[PDB]
Amino acid sequence: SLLEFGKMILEETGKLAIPSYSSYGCYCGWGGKGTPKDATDRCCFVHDCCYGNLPDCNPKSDRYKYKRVNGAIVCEKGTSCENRICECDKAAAICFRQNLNTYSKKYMLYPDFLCKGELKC
Ligand SMILES: O=C(O)Cc1c[nH]c2ccccc12
Repeated sequence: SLLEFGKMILEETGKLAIPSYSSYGCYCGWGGKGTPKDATDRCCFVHDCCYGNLPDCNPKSDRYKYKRVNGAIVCEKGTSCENRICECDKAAAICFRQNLNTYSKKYMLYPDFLCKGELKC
């Protein structure tokens, strides 16, 4: 679920999902179009594609379980949708962590009209 993803993001990065990743660039927090602005935005692009891979799942609301084995996120077994959603979220959270070094506040609340053109998953 969105709230669990948000908790995972905070755990990984020390930033609050809202507002740090809820309106960032072209793909974080609402997705759509455009060339992703930076590596963090590319995490969101891929995450959006990942959810797009699951047309008959409900990633915003369906809850999954995960644990930590040392630092590492381990998605625990639920329904197939839950497992797949968890893997999407885990990847995005890791990606955000890997790209924290280039995160830029100037991309928070990024205006939609600067995001143009379809980029295929
Ligand atoms: O529902 C959405 O697509 C947007 C959304 C609402 N609150 C959020 C918190 C963190 C990340 C995305 C969202």
